[PDB]
Amino acid sequence: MSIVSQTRNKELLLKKIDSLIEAIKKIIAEFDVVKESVNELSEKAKTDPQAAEKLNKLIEGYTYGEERKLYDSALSKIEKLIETLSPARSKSQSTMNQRNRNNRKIV
Amino acid sequence: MSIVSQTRNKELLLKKIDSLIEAIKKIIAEFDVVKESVNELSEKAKTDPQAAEKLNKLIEGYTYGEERKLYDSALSKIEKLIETLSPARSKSQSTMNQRNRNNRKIV
Repeated sequence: MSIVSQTRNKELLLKKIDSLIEAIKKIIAEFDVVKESVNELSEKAKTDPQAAEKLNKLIEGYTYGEERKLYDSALSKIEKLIETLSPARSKSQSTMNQRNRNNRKIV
Repeated sequence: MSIVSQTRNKELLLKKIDSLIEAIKKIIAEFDVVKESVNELSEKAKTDPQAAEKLNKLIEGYTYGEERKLYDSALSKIEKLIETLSPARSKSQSTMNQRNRNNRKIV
């Protein structure tokens, strides 16, 4: 029944990769919209001292966005996988490429 | 309450992003397995004329695995998203960024 194993495995990874690109493509789209939203919002909040403070801390949080940085680092993870799928600039040498340096003789 | 919006959105993409790289990690694993599987299977089929013919067309299909080629090209779409989110290496301007072989000497 190997034939059913192959079909099940194939469909599994198929859907995983299909949705994979879909999700990522959506992320870039959402980010663009959010950035535009805060822009217009700041313009409206500027007409109020209280609102000004609301956006003051909001933009600050965006700057120190550790979570935002995590998303960027997520794309970096994918890069390593790509390099694994396609070495290209392979530095894998079958030798002791440690590059030691002693010197300075004594007695 | 906007706080519920932000929290729901945060967990939504945060979870889908970490799982995203996890799926890709599994993809490369299965790929390696399939490669070894066809190798072992072909050698086992070499001991029988009937199995040899079955594996003859089987390996043929794997070599011309349009599905395998599809998954490969899928990763290429991901690489595009990377350059789309953060070009850096790319430089697109309204000026002629092509440097033809001209003279341009100090005269």
